[PDB]
Amino acid sequence: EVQLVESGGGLVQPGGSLRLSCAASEITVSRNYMSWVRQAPGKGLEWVSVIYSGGSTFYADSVKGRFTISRDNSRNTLYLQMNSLRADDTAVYYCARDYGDFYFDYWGQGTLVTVSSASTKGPSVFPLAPSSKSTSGGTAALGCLVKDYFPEPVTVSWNSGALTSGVHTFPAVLQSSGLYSLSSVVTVPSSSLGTQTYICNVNHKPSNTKVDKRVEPKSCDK
Amino acid sequence: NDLCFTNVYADSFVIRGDEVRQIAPGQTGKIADYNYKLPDDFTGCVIA
Amino acid sequence: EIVLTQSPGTLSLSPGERATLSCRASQSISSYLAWYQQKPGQAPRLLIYGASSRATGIPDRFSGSGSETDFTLTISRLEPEDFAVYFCQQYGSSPRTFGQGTKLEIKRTVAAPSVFIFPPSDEQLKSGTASVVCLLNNFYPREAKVQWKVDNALQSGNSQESVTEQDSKDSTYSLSSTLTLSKADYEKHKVYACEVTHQGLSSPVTKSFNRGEC
Repeated sequence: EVQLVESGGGLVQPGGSLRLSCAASEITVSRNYMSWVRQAPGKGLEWVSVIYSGGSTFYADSVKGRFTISRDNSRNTLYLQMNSLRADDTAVYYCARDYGDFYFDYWGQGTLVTVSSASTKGPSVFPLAPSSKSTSGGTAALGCLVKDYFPEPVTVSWNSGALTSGVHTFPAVLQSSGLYSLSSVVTVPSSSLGTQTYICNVNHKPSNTKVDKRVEPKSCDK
Repeated sequence: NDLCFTNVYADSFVIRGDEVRQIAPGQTGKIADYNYKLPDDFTGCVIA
Repeated sequence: EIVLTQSPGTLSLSPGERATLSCRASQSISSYLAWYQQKPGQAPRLLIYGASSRATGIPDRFSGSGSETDFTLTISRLEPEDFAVYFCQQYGSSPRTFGQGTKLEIKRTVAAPSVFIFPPSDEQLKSGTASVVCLLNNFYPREAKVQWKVDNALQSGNSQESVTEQDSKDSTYSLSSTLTLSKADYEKHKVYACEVTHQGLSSPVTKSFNRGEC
């Protein structure tokens, strides 16, 4: 039915500028209250601003004269520009509609926004050779390491998402080194360990770097 | 007590105290932007 | 600016029972709060109109309760689809604010971790930095405690850890931890071990390996 589709966001060094946009599937935008909010991890949501049906606007105190909002009634699309992006504002931002006094009813898919002086760095992959204990049973648990990348997130896949089963990928972590890391594990039968060909795909969007590493039984006595 | 005016219009309505601040020239808000609008050079008094 | 407090810190309960989510604000209002749901990594969804009006797309199991300053959320007959975090926002005036969130967990039964430790790869050792990886799988409680031991000396403070959300299919969790040191420091000691303490085990289980084992 009614859907909001956004885009944009991303990482720019402190002092930069960034414009965002979002389009609506069925709600015209023109005759509706539209708002922007952002979510920082471990800190929660936060109000940013909103537009009234009369075309008027208002914003939070902390961003007055800094954060801008606009619309294009012709295309049922919402436009937001941000300038003077500062520290700790890196987050995911959302577009939202109300009825009554700001009841955010329908929501988009959310857009990440990132700010840091650091630049983009692709990930590094280190496979883990399975142990004899790990293969004890019908199936075995095999995995690999991903680290020294920035900025998050990174996509890990097999056959471009065909399997979707037996895969455990762990949440990302930010290092004191200023880079990110994560880990993933896949489960396969202990018999196919020697025959089926294992390939892991690592995808890091802001570096546009796609990494492929094999996963082979190898050995510990070597 | 010492002025003459052509006409005086007395408007009344029932709002909440939060929106009382919206009754002022050049302000914006739900009451301001959908219910009651004031001129930029408004001359008069506001009582609530 | 009016600040909210969601309570309790976390919610851990089995399905089919009743849920109770309490919230408090700095300054007293009258029916000017609401609820927002979010399954992790998704779009937050609007729950409850005002204190007790329910949206049309939301089944009857939910119920909200409000007061001047105390406000509580109630859901009955908990189901797997309900595992998520829960948020409070003010539809009053300030201008508007929000709350700190609370997570709901669906409980079935206790399961001990699957623990396997993996040595550093050749590329890591070539780069001058060595790390040790311990993996815990398919466990409940989430409150699984993991510690590192080197030459039987505790070194649990050289790690950064993250744990996945609830597994919908197995009602369990998996953890990722890494113990990393310089190559010279990694060569200083001889045996590396990791200690795991969990409720499903009669005692903590420890796995270990020697550096000379490659």
